[PDB]
Amino acid sequence: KPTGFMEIKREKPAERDPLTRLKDWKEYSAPFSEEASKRQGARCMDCGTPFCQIGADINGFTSGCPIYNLIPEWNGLVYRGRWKEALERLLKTNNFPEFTGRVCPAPCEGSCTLAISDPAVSIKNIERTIIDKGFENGWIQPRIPKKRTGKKVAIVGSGPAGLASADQLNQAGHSVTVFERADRAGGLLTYGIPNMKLEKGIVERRIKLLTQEGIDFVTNTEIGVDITADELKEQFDAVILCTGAQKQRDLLIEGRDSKGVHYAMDYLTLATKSYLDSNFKDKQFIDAKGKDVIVIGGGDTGADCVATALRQKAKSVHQFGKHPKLPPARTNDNMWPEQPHVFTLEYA
Amino acid sequence: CGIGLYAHLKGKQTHDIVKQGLKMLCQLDHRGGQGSDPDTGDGAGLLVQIPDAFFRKECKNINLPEKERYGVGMVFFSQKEDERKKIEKQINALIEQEGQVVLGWRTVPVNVGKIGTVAQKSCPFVRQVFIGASSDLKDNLSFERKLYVIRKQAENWGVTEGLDFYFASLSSQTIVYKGLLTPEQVDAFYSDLQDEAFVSAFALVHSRFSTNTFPTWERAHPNRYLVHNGEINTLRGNINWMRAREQQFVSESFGEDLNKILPILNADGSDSSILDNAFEFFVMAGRKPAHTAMMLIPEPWTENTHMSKEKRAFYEYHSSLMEPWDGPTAISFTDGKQIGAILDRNGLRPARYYVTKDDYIIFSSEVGVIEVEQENVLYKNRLEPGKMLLIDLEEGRIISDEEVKTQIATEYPYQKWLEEELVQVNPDPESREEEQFSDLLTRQKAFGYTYEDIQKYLIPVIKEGKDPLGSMGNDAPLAVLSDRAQSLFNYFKQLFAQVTNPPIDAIREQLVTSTMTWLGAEGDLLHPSERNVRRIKLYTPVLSNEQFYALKTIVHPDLKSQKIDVLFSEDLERGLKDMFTQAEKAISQGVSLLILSDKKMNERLTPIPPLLAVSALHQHLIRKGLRTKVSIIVESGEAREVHHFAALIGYGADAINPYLAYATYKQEIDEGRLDISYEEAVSKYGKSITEGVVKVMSKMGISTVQSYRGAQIFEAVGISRDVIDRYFSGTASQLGGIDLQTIAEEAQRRHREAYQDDYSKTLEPGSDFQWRNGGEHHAFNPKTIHTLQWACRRNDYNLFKQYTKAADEERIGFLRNLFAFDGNRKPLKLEEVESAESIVKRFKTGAMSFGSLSKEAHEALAIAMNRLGGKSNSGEGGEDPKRFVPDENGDDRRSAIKQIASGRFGVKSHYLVNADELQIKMAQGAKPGEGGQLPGNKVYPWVADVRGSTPGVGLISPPPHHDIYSIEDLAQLIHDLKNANRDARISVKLVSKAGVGTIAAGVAKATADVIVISGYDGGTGASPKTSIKHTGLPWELGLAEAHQTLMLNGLRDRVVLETDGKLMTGRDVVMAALLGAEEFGFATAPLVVLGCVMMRACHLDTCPVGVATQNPELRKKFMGDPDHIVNYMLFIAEEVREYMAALGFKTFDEMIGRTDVLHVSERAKEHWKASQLDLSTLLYQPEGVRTFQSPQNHKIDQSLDITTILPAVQEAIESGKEADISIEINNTNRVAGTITGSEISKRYGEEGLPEDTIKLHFTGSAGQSFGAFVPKGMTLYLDGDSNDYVGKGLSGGKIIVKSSEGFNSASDDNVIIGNVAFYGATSGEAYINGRAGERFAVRNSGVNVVVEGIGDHGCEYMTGGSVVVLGDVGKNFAAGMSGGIAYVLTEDVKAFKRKCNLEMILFESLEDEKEIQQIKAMLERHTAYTNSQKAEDLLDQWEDSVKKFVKVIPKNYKQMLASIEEQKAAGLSDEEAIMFAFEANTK
Ligand SMILES: Cc1cc2nc3c(=O)[nH]c(=O)nc-3n(C[C@H](O)[C@H](O)[C@H](O)COP(=O)(O)OP(=O)(O)OC[C@H]3O[C@@H](n4cnc5c(N)ncnc54)[C@H](O)[C@@H]3O)c2cc1C
Ligand SMILES: Cc1cc2nc3c(=O)[nH]c(=O)nc-3n(C[C@H](O)[C@H](O)[C@H](O)COP(=O)(O)O)c2cc1C
Ligand code: SF4
Ligand code: SF4
Ligand code: F3S
Repeated sequence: KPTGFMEIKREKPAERDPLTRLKDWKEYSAPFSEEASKRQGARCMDCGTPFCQIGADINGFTSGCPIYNLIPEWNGLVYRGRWKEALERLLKTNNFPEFTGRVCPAPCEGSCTLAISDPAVSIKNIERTIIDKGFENGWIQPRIPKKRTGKKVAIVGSGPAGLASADQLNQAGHSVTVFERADRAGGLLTYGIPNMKLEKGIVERRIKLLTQEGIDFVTNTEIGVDITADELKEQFDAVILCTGAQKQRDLLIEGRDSKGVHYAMDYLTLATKSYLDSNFKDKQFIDAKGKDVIVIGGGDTGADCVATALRQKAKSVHQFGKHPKLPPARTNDNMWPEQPHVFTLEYA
Repeated sequence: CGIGLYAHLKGKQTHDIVKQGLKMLCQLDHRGGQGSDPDTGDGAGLLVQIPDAFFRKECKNINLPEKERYGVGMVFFSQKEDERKKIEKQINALIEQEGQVVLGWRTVPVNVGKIGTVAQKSCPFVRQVFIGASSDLKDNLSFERKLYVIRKQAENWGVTEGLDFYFASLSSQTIVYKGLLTPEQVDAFYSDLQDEAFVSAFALVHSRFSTNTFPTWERAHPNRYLVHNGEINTLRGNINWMRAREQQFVSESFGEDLNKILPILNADGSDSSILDNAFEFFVMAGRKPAHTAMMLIPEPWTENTHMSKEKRAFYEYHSSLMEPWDGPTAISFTDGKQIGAILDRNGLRPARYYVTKDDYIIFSSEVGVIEVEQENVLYKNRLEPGKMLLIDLEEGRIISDEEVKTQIATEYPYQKWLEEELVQVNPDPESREEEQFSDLLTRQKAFGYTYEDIQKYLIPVIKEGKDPLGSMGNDAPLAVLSDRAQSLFNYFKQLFAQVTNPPIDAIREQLVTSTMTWLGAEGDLLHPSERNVRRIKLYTPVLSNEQFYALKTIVHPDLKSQKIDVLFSEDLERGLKDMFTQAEKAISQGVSLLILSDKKMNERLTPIPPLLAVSALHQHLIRKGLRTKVSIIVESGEAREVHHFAALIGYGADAINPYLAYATYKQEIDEGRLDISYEEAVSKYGKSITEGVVKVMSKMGISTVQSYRGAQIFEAVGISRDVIDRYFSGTASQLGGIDLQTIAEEAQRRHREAYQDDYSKTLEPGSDFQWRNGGEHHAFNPKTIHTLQWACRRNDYNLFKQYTKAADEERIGFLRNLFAFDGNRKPLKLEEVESAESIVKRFKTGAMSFGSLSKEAHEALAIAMNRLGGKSNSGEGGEDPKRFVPDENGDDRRSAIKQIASGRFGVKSHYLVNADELQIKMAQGAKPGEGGQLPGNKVYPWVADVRGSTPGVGLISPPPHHDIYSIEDLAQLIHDLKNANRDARISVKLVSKAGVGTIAAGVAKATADVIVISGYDGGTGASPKTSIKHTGLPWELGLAEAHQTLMLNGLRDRVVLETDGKLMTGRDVVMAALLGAEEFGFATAPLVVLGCVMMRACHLDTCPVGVATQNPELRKKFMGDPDHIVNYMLFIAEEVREYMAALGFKTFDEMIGRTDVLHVSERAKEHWKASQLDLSTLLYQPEGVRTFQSPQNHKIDQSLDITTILPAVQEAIESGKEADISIEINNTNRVAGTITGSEISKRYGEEGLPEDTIKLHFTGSAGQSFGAFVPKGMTLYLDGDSNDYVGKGLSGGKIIVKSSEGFNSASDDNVIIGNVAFYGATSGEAYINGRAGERFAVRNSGVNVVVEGIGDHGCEYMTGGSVVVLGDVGKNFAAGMSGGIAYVLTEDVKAFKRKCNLEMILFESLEDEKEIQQIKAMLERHTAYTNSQKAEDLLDQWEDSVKKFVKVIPKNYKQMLASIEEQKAAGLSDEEAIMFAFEANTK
């Protein structure tokens, strides 16, 4: 008869002070300690029909884990102190838990039974702690599939979908190839997602593990004029299309022509590329330390742009959004199963 | 209904004995139920001695020789004459061939005009034949054997030729006159009985109940040798074992006649007939009647320390050659010169007898059976369990049971034989080898293991020593409907004892149970000596690896073993046939153990389903007469659950070895988890599995694994009848289903995926008792739950429509989902159909105990139902009296329906009268055959006060209704409830299973207003997971069977049909109505509306939404409202209205019973295994009425209370004045006071009336349920004796029973009260002047009694009050005692302690002055009201009486009372002191 959700309160792991966090482009969060992780995992009730696992769109918003993570199972394993088993069960579903442990907004946390009248359990933080402990203990090594049947799939795009597909086919026994336009593979993770939220060292380590597995990534290829679909099909059985979605809509209004307006995607890509190459010293990006920054259109991209400007020490930074501010508590027409739409006050 | 016998000890023969016997039958007729008409004889019979004088007088042509050298037959023939003379000629030819002479034939006069229409139509031609013994037969036993052989040959010839003739009796000492006749009709039909020449030393009599309205003359008894009252629950196993042993039987007495008498038992006969056939065969084989009775129904020797060494040795020896015939049985057998009477092991039937000074014995179920002179009565005794009442006419004396048992036991050296011939299997200690495979994951996947399975069934078993609990019973589809491959185990569902036999509590009655198992070859049963016990014996069928290895390596030539690999590749039939051939070869070689192994299996070879293999081998060996020569050991990986072990045992397995489960435990231990060692883990697993199997047996009431093994207590769901007949003969499969090819395909598929599985090194999560994405479908999935909650909170309709669509379509969850409407009719408009306001009146909220739920949820459900006009059900936890008054705002928290369960916790006169419907919970879907247990930590003060118990003290709800041991007892309870509330509807809640239609017909005969059918998918607050999943059947089959059977028997119009179990949509309601349900129950869905999210943690008292918990902190989170329930019910009603409009039905009665509107959908045909089901059984509409019209006229009128008591007591009750009256009472007056008590309670309530206000004296013998539900202010006196159920549900008042003034014998030695007394009593006091029977004060909760001796199982489940016993006490005293205090006066304290149960009680001495004074005052009142010599003597010797008294008190009760008293002394108020003590004792 566990009573953790009654006799334990939700907590957060070590977090750097926001004032000093703008001086360095590193992680803005840390994993839970062993005792804290055990206490937080004790909160989970081993949910009957866990709503933290449905992974489906409800009222136009996703609820639960779309990858059907065994959240109660590794919660109980963490509470009992079994880390290898928790990591194994987690990897049974998620092949890149390191990214999700610090990137995912955790709709599972919102769509959980304990979310009613009480805070939910830190599923994302527990996942991050599990994967970090596994990496530090060196339990993650290439599987080296002994069975390899001559077959080619030639995935296109190095985004997380591409990496997951490549891993699955390689484990099946198919020698695949991943084509990427940019120098560094990882899709959105390498460039779009800020280094602050996800340092690229872990991404590069993941690509190194995949290469050791035998994915054989190839970069600097637009697979357009460079490589044609006809020869692609001729030399490959399947080709897949993990092209993602980078097209950005604009505003067809007057005044959007004066020099000084650039895409958020381009700005973030240039900033991260310069930071990776020469620590933003090559001056091959946009800097507004002494220039005002107006970012219009909220969301993850807006938050990342604001954080980048703050670290660049812009004199003034402002965020614009048409939709009204979220309330501090769930409304009548927004109960627990739906994704919460309350004030968050996230990073940046 | 019942049995009786009137006899003379010395053998004097008269006609007054026969007349008295018919008088007893007439008196007992009131017990039986009422069928279509009263004039039709339900069934009766009379057995007497051979009337030589009458035959000589009435023949005048046949030369009858002296007494014992000629025999008399008795034959029922068809009205046709050609076959009649054909059978007569054949019988004469057989007699001449055997050498006996045919004296002649006679035709028995019959008065057909005195009989009912149906019995008139079915009346046969009654002709007797007289046989004269040849001179060679010196002794009468040889002549009786010759007649038996002749009768068996004639019966065999008749069945071969297809002729329908019956041999009612053929003996030289006994004659039977029986048929579909009432007691009054028997003498009229048989004009011979009127003649005074009829003289017999004894007359046995029986009257039946006939659950169904289509009995037969042959099925009526007395049978050839004995009368049996009750039921047999091991009939299939007994039949199979007997037909296996008959082939190997070899007797010198019969010689070559064994081939003629090979069938022994009749396949189409009833349980009583089969038992009689076995009894007579064993008697002729060379066994005395008493010996045969003891061997067939042995006393419980295992776990019973009250049995002597000789008796224990005898019963242990005979357990190796004859399994018990378990069940509630009262048996009375006779052989002309000897008469015997016995009861079952547990003594579940009543039997009282009188012995007079004129050497006359009157034995019967009831006591007020005939008028007797008290000055002539010598002894008033009862048939105690384990005691045989034996009379020898020639010797002219009653032979003591002690003498009989001692002689029979000492006739052979059974103890020496057991000590010598036993074989030991002591294993080597250094041969230890913890087995591991290195393909453990692959084998686990092949056999279906899951991470959920392990972590939630195997680890908890080790941790807790019991099968893990659960909640919210199965919502997943059946195996036949699930797309995923399923094990063959999931296709078989455990059965249970609902009516005609009760379940038992194995834990509390462990002295009755036995897990002993015999391995080896049985010896010569007819002539046993030594070799019969030269076998192995085990205390537990579950075998550890070391035990299995030792058995395999015994090597002993007499005890040989052979291993058969039950594996197949393509042809399952071929594999089974090779297994059969290997078994036969081993048997020929001399092997006595067959070890079916699933090991050495690979991707090419998949293991045969062990259940199928075991059943097929068992049936084959039984057919070939070789099963008794061997035993079956199973070594399978698909054996990790109590259900698996129980199924294997019940279908034939003698022992099982879960090597894969042991390996899983070893792996868990090695990887750090499960710190407990491998050996202790294995031992704990074995013990827990055996306990679970024992519970499964107790569900059906079988107390012995030996009987359960032969018995098949499982019913298949989705197995073809062809496969069933081939391998599971005797099992029920209503819809047939999949075939052997499909079974093999499923097994091969699972094996292939498991063995390939080249992606993951982990076990997939389970979905049996939880919902996982991509797992098995669950009806209450998150989508459905949230959609329903949102719809109910909005009061919105399209959301509800989406929820209904998701629940109904997109998956196949239930059988009803396989049906589709015709769609070719005349649709009407929604305005032409009945309103939702009228529709909702047929709905109910379902029973949910207050303790299981919270106060807020219970009151919300009650308020919603009352507002909507429906009915709410209060569970077995009682009700708060304050809820009977509507609140000022108009909300009513009263529950219209009040539930009556085995606990009888809150049952009271006020509780019963303040209701419109009284339900009797015979079983529920999740835990049908089980009871319950509420720990003290869960017994909060606000629950204890409601239930009338002490806070912090555990509560136990026994599985069975101790009143209801049979259908007659159910009828008696219904009568008592109707007396308590004449203005209420009596309902009986049963669970769907095979034969439930016949049980419903019997219930309708028992006069139940409403019959409720519950599916196995019903919810519960706490129950074992195995019981939740593998017990019960869907409500569709049961509802269809009940509807069809009631319509066929012409009882449908008399009863209202209700159904419940996963009724979530208007489509489900419509399907139930078409199947024939007028009312519908909804329990789980209202909870989901209130906020339940199917967490399945109700049993943990940790509901996050404050629905199924008593914690105030969690209750504060409750957000449910009655408005949401109202909206849900209205939406359901709107759905029903729309469906009715679409189908062109104007009214619910019009649509009910119209199965022609339904047809099999294309989805079912597309399904690869649901397309093999035969649903025509449900799609059938017999001609008749399809709606309740007749109000089920009860017998409230003509009752003693209405005729005499009320007309002279209403004015006194109204005025509040004293009133004393006196009546003469007979056994036909059953209740005698409940109506007056109900009137008092209605007028006043709990306060009742001032003490000793109404006084009712009764003279004579009282009927069943005397002084039931008598509230305060009423004082009943009884000069005479009473039957069972005295003081049932007493709510106050006084009951005094004193022996008749004319009876001068010792009251403390003479019996005066029936078996069950003060069951469920809450308050009051009583004074009994004599011994009582079994189960005295079973569930007392405050009643203080003084009794001069009691029987076994005394003070079983008491929770309060006091009991004073001025005499001896039976065994298993205080078995389940959680509260109250018992004071017993005895001389042998050691013997008393040995008799008592030591589990949860303490022994003390009377040291407190207050307690001593209270006991003295109680004895003073007893002696004042009784004139008891024992009480007077004790009062005179009070100083020594206190010293010799013994006190019994539960430990927790004593501690809680002491803590409360200490707090009161410290100066704390009652509520706060109780709360603090409860917290301290349950921290
Ligand atoms: C906390 C959080 C923050 C987020 N922030 C952002 C954000 O700032 N911006 C954003 O866009 N999303 C953001 N996302 C969303 C997330 O990054 C994307 O939804 C997801 O990573 C894209 O998946 P993908 O597999 O398509 O990856 P992709 O990276 O889209 O995969 C395709 C990759 O291949 C490249 N490519 C394109 N055409 C070709 C071609 N012909 N041949 C080869 N390669 C080609 C693409 O440029 C891209 O790098 C965020 C999500 C979270 C949870
Ligand atoms: C929490 C809970 C407690 C229950 N308690 C009882 C009970 O005490 N007695 C009983 O006869 N049925 C009990 N039931 C069963 C229901 O009253 C009803 O008979 C039926 O099983 C409900 O089926 P459903 O859950 O599919 O709607 C209980 C059900 C639930 C969910
Ligand atoms: S916290 Fe989430 S995963 Fe844990 S029990 Fe609650 S809903 Fe399930
Ligand atoms: S935080 Fe982790 S568990 Fe939760 S939804 Fe995201 S990936 Fe799944
Ligand atoms: S399943 Fe039981 S524990 Fe609560 S959420 Fe539902 S009532």
